This record gives sequence, C-alpha cells and structure tokens, in this order.
Amino acid sequence: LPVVEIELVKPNTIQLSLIEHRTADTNPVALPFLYKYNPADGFAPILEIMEDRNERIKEFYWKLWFSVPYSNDINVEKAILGDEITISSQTISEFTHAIGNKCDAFVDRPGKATLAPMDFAIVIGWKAIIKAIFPKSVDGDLLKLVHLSNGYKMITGAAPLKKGDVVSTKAEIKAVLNQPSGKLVEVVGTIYREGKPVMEVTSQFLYRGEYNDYCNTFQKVTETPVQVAFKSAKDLAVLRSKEWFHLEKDVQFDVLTFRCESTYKFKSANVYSSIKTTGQVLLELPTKEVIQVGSVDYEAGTSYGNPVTDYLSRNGKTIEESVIFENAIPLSSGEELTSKAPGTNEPYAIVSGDYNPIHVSRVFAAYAKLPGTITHGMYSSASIRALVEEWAANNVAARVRAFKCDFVGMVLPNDTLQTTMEHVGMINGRKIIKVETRNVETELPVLIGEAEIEQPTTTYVFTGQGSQEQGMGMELYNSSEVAREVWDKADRHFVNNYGFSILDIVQNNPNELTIHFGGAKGRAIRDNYIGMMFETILKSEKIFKDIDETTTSYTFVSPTGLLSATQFTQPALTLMEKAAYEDIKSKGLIPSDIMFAGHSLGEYSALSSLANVMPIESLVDVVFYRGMTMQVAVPRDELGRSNYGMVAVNPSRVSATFDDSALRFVVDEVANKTKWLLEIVNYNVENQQYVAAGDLRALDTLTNVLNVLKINKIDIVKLQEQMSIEKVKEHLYEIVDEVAAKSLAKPQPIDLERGFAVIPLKGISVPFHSSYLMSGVKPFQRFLCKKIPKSSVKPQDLIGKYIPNLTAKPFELTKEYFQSVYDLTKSEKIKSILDNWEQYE
Amino acid sequence: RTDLLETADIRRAVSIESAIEQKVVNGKVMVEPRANMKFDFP
Amino acid sequence: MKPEIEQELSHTLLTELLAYQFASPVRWIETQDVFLKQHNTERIIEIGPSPTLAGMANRTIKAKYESYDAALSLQRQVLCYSKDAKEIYYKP
Repeated sequence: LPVVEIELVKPNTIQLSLIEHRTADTNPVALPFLYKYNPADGFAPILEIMEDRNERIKEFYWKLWFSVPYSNDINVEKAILGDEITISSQTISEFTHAIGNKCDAFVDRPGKATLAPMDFAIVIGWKAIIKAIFPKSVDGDLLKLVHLSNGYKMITGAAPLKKGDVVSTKAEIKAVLNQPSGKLVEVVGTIYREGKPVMEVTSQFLYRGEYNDYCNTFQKVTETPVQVAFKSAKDLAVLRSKEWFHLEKDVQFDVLTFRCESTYKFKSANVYSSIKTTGQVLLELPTKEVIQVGSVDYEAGTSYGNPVTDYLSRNGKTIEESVIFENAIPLSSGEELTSKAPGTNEPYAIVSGDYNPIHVSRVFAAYAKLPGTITHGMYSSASIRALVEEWAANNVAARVRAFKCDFVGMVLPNDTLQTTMEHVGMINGRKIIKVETRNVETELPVLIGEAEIEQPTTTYVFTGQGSQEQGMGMELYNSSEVAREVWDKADRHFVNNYGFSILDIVQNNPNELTIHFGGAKGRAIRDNYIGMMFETILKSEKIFKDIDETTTSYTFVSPTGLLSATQFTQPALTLMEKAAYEDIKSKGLIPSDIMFAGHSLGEYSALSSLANVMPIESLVDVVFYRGMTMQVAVPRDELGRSNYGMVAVNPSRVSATFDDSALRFVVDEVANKTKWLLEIVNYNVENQQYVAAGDLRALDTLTNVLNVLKINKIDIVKLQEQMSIEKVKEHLYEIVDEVAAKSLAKPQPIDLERGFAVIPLKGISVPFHSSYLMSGVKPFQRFLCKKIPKSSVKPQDLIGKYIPNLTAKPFELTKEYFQSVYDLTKSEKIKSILDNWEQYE
Repeated sequence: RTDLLETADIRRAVSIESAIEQKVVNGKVMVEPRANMKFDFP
Repeated sequence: MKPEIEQELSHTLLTELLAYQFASPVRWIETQDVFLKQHNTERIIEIGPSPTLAGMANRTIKAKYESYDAALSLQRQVLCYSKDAKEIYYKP
C-alpha cells in the first residue's frame, strides 16, 4: 500500500503526504508536508512551510489516536475526561501476550478472579493522558516527541483492576515547562472505578525544540513534608514573623510538619511570573499522630524563588519516607532476567491504542531521524515490570504498587536487554527496588526505574511476660536514634514522676532500689505514690500503705533483681518491644495492611506500637500502675510469698490421648472438688502448651493428678466412652481427693515440684488471666477509659488488623463482635451498646 | 538580662530570615589603601 | 458508620477488651488460627527479648498446618527480633 505520496498541489507547492494505514478504523490517514519550491535560488530550492506544521502533525496524530472530534481548543489547566471502558478477559489476554506477561493472576482459570496488569492502566487511560499534549498553549513537534518517563501508583487500600471492571479515566496536566532541551509536559491520570480512585498514572513528555511561550508554562510541585522542632522561643518568633504561617497556637517544644504544595508560573526561563505555595501545618502529638494545627498560605507575583521552600530546607529536616538500608541486595540481576523486544511493534500498538508511527512505520521513523522503528517505551516498561512481578513478587498481584520508570535510552526491535534489579530501600512497608535495563549488545541503560512491592502478608506478634533479660534492647538503644527517643522519653517520664530510671533498672537490674522524697520533686513523687490506689469490688485499698506524708523514702525489694519484679518487668518489656517496633517503623518495614496481636503484656505493647492508642509516657505509666496492682492483688506472706502461681503443662507429655478437652475437664473438676481457684489461663499451641493458674495447693494438685495419669496410662476420653459421665467424675474425684489430702500436708508457701508434663513458671505469683482478677477488672476498665484518649483511638489501625487477646478474632465494630465480647465478659455496658446499636448506626 | 537577650536575638533572627526571604524573592566596594610614600620637601 | 460514632464504639470496645483480657483466659489458639490459616501469613514477626512465641508458632504450624502449607505452597517464615534481626531488616 502507498506509504508516501508526493505531488505538486499548486505551483511552487510540493505536498509530501506520509500515509499511515495502521490506524484505529483501518482507513488510511495522510500527514501532509507542504514545501515551497523556489526556482529563484538553486542552492536551497525547497523551503519547508513551518506554518501550521505542528498543527498539521497534531491533526494527523489526532486522527491516528482519537474517537473524539478534532478540537485543540482545550485548556491546558483543565481536566481531560477519558472514555468509559469495561475490562474484558480478551483484552487482558491480548495485552499480556503482547508484553510477554505470563503471570497466573492475568490468565483465566476456574474458581479464580482473573485480574488485569497495572500496565493495562496506560491502555485504559491512553486517550486522556495523550490528549494532554495537543492543546495550542502546549505547542511542539509531535514527531520529535520523546516519552521521558512513565509510572503507576496504586492508592492505599485500592484493589488491583480485574475482569468486568467498568473504569473511567480523568487526566490533568501537572506542569508545562520550557527547558533548554525542549518543552516538558507532566500528566497525571487518575483511574476511577465505581466513583473511587483506583490508581494514578504519571507521564512525562518532551517536545524537543525552542519555545518562548512562557505564558503557557506552569509547574505544580508537591513539596516533600519538612519537619521542624522548636527548642527555643527564637524559632517561634522567626516563624510568627512569616506572613504565610497561619497557626494560632503555642508551639513551645513541639514538632511541626509542613505538607506543602507549590504552584508556579513562569515569565522567563529563570524568573517566575507567580508563586502560590500552600500546605497543611501538622503538629506531632504525644501519640505520634500528626494533626493539622495550621496552614501555609504564600502568594507572590514576579519572584525569583520560593522563600517558603528555601526557609524550610534551611531550618527543617525532610522526612524522607523512602529509606535506603545498608547494602543493596541483588534480586535476580542476571541472564535469566533478559527481556527481548518484539520483532514487530504492531501487536503492542494494536492492543494499547498507541499508534505512534515511529514504532511501526519505517518512513515516519526515518523522517523523525530516530534510528528505525524503535520499540514502544511503554512496551519496555511493561515487559520489565513483568520481570518485576515475576521475580520480585511470586506471581502475586497483591504486590503490584507504585512502579516508576524512565526511558533514558532507546531500544530497537529484536533487541536483547539485560535487566538488573536489586532491593535497595523501603517505603512504608513496600520494598523499593531499582530496576535498570541495559541493552546487551551495547550495555547502555535504556530503562531506569523504581518498583514498590508489598512484603509477604505479615503479622507483628508481641511477646508476653517471662522473657525479660538484663540489658534487653540496649544494642538498639546505642544504635538506632528512634530507639533512643523512645527509651529516653519513657525513662525521663519515669524519673520525673516516680523517681526511678527504667534504663538503670534494665541495664543494672539492681536488687534494691530506694526512692527518696526530699525536696519539692520528692513531695510530688510521694504524692504520685500515695495517689496510686487499688480499687476493687467498692474497696479502695492503697498500693503503698506504708507511704504517707511523713515518709522520706520507699524501698523496692526483690530476691535477686528488680527487673524480675512485675512493676518493672512490664514497663521494661513493653518498652523494648515499642522501641524495636519504632526503629522498624523508622526503617519503613511496616506494611499498611499488617496484622498484629500479643501475649498478655504483648497486647498492650502491640496496640501502642501499631495503633498508637497511647503515648510512650502514658503507656509506661499504665503498665507500671498495673504491675504494682498485680503485685498487691495477691495477699502475700511476711516474706512477700503468696499462695498463687503459674504452671505450664503439656497434655501430649501426659499421654498422646490426653488433649485440651481432657486437660480442661481435669482442671475444672480439680477446682470444683477442692473448692480452690484453678483454671487454664493461656490456651497456647494445641496439645503442647497450656498455662494454668490458681491456688498453689490446686496447682500442685493438678501436677500430681497429671502425673498419676501419666504413669497409670488412663485416658479421660476412654472413661467417657466406657462409662457414664457421672462415673468419670467419680473416678477423677477419687484421684483428686487422694491428691488433695496429700496437698493439705504441703504448708504455705508451697514450692512446686516439676512433674512429667507440668513445669513451674518461676518468678510469678499473680494468677492473672483467671477469675481472681475480675474484681479489679472493672476499676481497671475505668482506668483504661481515662488513660486511653478517645481521639487517639484510630479504628483504621484496628479493623481487621487487631486480634484481641480476649476474643482472638480480627477486631471489628459489629453487633456480632460486641455480642461475642458480652458472651465472654457478662458486661452490661456492652448490652447497652448492643441494644442501642440500631440507633448508633 | 534574659529579656534583653530574648529581644535582641529574636530581632536578629527575624532580620536574618527577612534578608534571606528578600534574597530568594529578588534573586559598595571599598578602596584598598596602599603606601603614598613621599619625601615631603619643606 | 459516622467517624465519631465509630471512634466512640472502637474506644469502648478497646477499653472493654483491655479490661477483661487480663482476667479472662487467653485464647491463643484462635489467634494462631487467625494469623496462620485465615490470613495465610507467609511472614510471622515476633518482637521480644527471646522467641517464646516464635517457637510455639513454629511447632503449631508443624503440628497443624504442615500439610496445609505444603498444599497451598505457603512458605512461612517465622522470625524473632532476638535472633533473626538480619532477616527483619533485610541485611543478608
């Protein structure tokens, strides 16, 4: 078919019409090039009509791409609305086979929701994104157009595109610039599904040439958030001097964060016609949350720079959400990562709708002076993102997230490219991976980019009591600055309010510790100790009965070390866990959709670390308060010895037949027969670990009962099978009565003996997670209500991500969940909430 | 003394940062003496 | 659900959970079920001075979810801050 048609349309006018047949409708479309023929001078007998050259090329490209009538009267600052397109399995198949994506998620399989690649976003939004470079105010040679970079960004919580999705596109022009190389154009295309954004597609285009239309240039820069701390009133005065600072509050101490965006307008290359910088001024609360306390609002006409950004860069520190770790980890940088450009660009052009002739037509590439029918840069991006989705992920479509890419070089068809990627850094739990592609034949980078892929589905479990050790968390205290901040904030609160150093206790583990009450600070600390009260059911006995107005000191007593004490163990462990998690946060290893749970104290640590329901000071205060409360919960002897403890048992070690049900039955029957407290406190790993707490007599009784079962080889389930439940009760009562009569001899306190299945948990005297503490739970509920501020409780950090220790199900704000909580607690407040739930919603 | 210092230093800081802001928005040479040795006849 | 009412209910539920959990028996069996099967978590992170929970999670998946992990091709990585810190921080 004809690809060039030359004629003399009129005297002294040569039309060179470049025909293109690889069109949308299949009809041929011509690109006229008019040329004045000048017989007067034979050195230059042909003069190109630059007149409407760019407009003619734009009309030709418009006929090639668009669908829409030819109308270049579009505002550059306006928003382009794309066509509504419905995703179909045929289209995803064609696109995947075109780019070489073999991932399972994008192939139709039974019983699976076939998905679509994120590179399909450019196919969906090609119309809107590419319509941005056409308007008159952004004028340039489309044949000289160079795609500089393209990238995707999934919105937080937005699922990937899938089959059957009815999806629309909006596109806006973020910036139009005049640089020495040419005119830069920035386009952001938001993908809407069901009225909600699904992702954003950033594209950068270069119109090579010289342009002086600075009136049509603009820039919208999202300035990075800058952190600034006020350690003196000088900073406060300097900021209040700024006319753009709209705060209206006192900021002594405190740390602000300026989430700013700057809009620019140019009059020349180096001088700005106008500048409009506005932003949210957030303040860091004690709970590590950022709340908008003010705004930045700066507007100026003819300006030579941005004073807001200049001052912020000089005086504050950039947050730098992306974190680079120690050494880059190779991520299959090698021959298996080789990608081959297609023999022809027709299939990608057809599927993507990008009918740019420089990719498919030889004549247009030759005219454009670029070296042959080079492959689509978007093909290269999608083909190497296929490598990312294949190797960096595990064919898992959940990992498809922000993928930046820049077409630094150029690729010919049938070109073998040695891609290389390495895990370099981290951003808010997503793994930042450099992707670099260099052609094998010449070894020049053609693609350079970043990829963000989620870590595998993660849950941050938090440790309970019993694992405390001297000097725990110290190495991290020396190394990580954020760990220093956590530990120092906690420790300084402890010295100021209770008069001791938790860091000192952890590092040294002193046997004795005397808090002194001299001076006004001593009186305040004594007042705190006096005001500490153990409320129960309503009795109000004081924790420190021997502290009063006339006491000058109080001494904590331990047998070997105070770090083993409940009041100092719990804050120390909570703080080591919080500091480790906060250093991990500073390194950005927290996926947004994590799960989390914790064992007893680990629950409080986890909630503080992930949900940030409480500040460090309040967290340490409450855990210390409840540690002392648990210390005074059990009536102790003259030597601080009580008749309560904990034992970890193993039904499998008792026998293979003995299971959780059998252990439970034995526990409740022991408790009922002997009229002593004895319950299973922790339901750990099944048939391997179960912690029990109660009266020490009953704990020894359970020890010997399980030992009798171990030796005699009698199975509770076998008894249930071979005789009635009453007879089973009678047999176990005989065993329990023998052991109880033996336990009467054991004098208080009883030093438990390690049995076959049972091991004593030494250093623990409180029977916690038992019915014993139900009296204190209600005052503990009031204490929790006052100490956990309502505004600091963010549900988004808890719904479907928090597994409470009580319910052991994902945290949910539903009537079923509240009903389960009532089933486990017998709480009338939960019933008031449940009955009023219909009115609440 | 602290009132006087907290006035002078804040004024100096505001002046410095206002000068920097002006420099951002907007983008004398002294003579160097040398010896004039004469003999100075009467 | 309005944000204010949601915050109210979340605060009340969290307070009730924290109040009643320290006296009610700890149901770690259902927590392990949640973070092993229901969520199919390929990575388990425990933070603490020693791996008391990492070990029992390991033997839980060994005793209960071994064939499940095999069939579903789930490569569970149980990690503790005490020992496997290099894997936590991706510093091989």
